[PDB]
Amino acid sequence: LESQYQVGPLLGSGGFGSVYSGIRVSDNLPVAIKHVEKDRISDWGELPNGTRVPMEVVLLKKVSSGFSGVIRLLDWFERPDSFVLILERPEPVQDLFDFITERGALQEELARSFFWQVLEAVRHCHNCGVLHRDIKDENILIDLNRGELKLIDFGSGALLKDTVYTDFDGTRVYSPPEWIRYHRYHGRSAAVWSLGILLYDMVCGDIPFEHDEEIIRGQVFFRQRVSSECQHLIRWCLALRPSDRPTFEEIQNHPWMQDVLLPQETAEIHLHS
Ligand SMILES: Cc1cncc(-c2cc3c(cn2)cnn3-c2cccc([C@H]3CNCCC3(F)F)n2)n1
Repeated sequence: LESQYQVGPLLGSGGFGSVYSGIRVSDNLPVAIKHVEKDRISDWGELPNGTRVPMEVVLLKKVSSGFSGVIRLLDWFERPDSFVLILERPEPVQDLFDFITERGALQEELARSFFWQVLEAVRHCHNCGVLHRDIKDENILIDLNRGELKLIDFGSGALLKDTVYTDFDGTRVYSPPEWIRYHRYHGRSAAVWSLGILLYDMVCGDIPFEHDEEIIRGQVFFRQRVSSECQHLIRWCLALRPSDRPTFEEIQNHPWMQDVLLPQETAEIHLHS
């Protein structure tokens, strides 16, 4: 590992572990190098050859093919007390949290492009049998040259199933009222809730709910000027009853979602500066 990759600066660390910038030696390919302590892994999976491995590795492999809406796993290594994941790294890049912090509330044309791409990426995960469980601005990277968005951090994820989940380790302020109240949720409708939070954050520059009681009440106040169509879509995603939330098809067919820009157009108009 140490002879295959040159490690650069720490990009970030937290509950997910530590993530470093790196370069693949043979290639000069930019990579990210993620370390997770074994004692901090609660979800374990099995490789097709029967090897004990973090579920995150299983989810990443299921998701890591041609589609570039998800940051792909390139390699992985086991150490005595940790696992090391080698992930693709776009350059230049900025996560959506930082982007919104710097720019404030996004213009709706830009939010539409970004949200659409996140939907396509989440649909890809679900099609591969993977539930992300921590969709949020911090877990989305923007390839600033290509205008392409990429999902990161499958450390909180799960195999997608059609029955109830009773565990959750994603971000609480993005979690749905059914989780808060009953400690149970279904995968897709919980994902749509978090998408509603994400969309609100894009067009308002902050999340709509801070405390559990706000989530449970589910009343959405807009603190910035937001179009009626966008407001409608957000309020639909944030329906209290999960079965009242839109399907992915319904979100993408929503009037607010029509005429999305291509990623390169998005970059040329909004990112190149
Ligand atoms: C938080 C987290 C957890 N698990 C994996 C990754 C992760 C980050 C990545 C890449 C792959 N995985 C590739 N690039 N990259 C990256 C590059 C620049 C900045 C960031 C930020 C992502 N949000 C958290 C802070 C950060 F790491 F600087 N990530 N991040």
